[PDB]
Amino acid sequence: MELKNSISDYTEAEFVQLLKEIEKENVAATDDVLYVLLEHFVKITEHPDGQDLIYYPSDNRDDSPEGIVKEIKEWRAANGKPGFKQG
Amino acid sequence: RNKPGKATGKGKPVNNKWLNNAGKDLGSPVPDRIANKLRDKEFKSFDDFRKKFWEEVSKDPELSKQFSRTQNDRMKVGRAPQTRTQDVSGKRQSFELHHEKPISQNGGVYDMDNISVVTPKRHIDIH
Repeated sequence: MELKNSISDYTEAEFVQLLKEIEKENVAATDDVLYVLLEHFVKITEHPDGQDLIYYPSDNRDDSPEGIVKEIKEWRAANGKPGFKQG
Repeated sequence: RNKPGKATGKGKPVNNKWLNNAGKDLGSPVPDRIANKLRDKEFKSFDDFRKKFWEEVSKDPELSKQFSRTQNDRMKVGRAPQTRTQDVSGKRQSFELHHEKPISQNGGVYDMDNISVVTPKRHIDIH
């Protein structure tokens, strides 16, 4: 799961893969690696809620990788920001 | 502190917003249902207690529902749930367990009635 520089280098499927890696590190004994993945998540998405999208998802959307991608897509689209790579 | 001991206390009843008031004064108390699962149990260290504590939260049908799936996964493996970004402080990004009475003064390492859950910011402010 190579950490891309922009959300534009990520296909939706690739971002889902990044989320499952985060879910994997989320159950490790330490947060060292997890926190790096979370920081990257925050940087690329640029969503104002940052990692709350993962730990504190709105109840108006599914608490799952798909729900997180959807909320990111809608927020970035609504703000005229470049979205995921269609691939 | 890092020595073994038995957990005690009754804790307090909580609603569907248990950690809502966690960056308050003394934060959220140990849920009574959680204290029953931990009462009279021997722990190697407070760390061992904290690990079991959060596991019990993930296992409690009423409390786990107040947390997202990823939050529940963390707690299941003994990790404290992550706080909302707004309540973090440096590397401290998860709820912390606080002893009303410090270990030195009166102590009470495994006294669940002396333990509460606070956000990293609250913990720094109370100190």
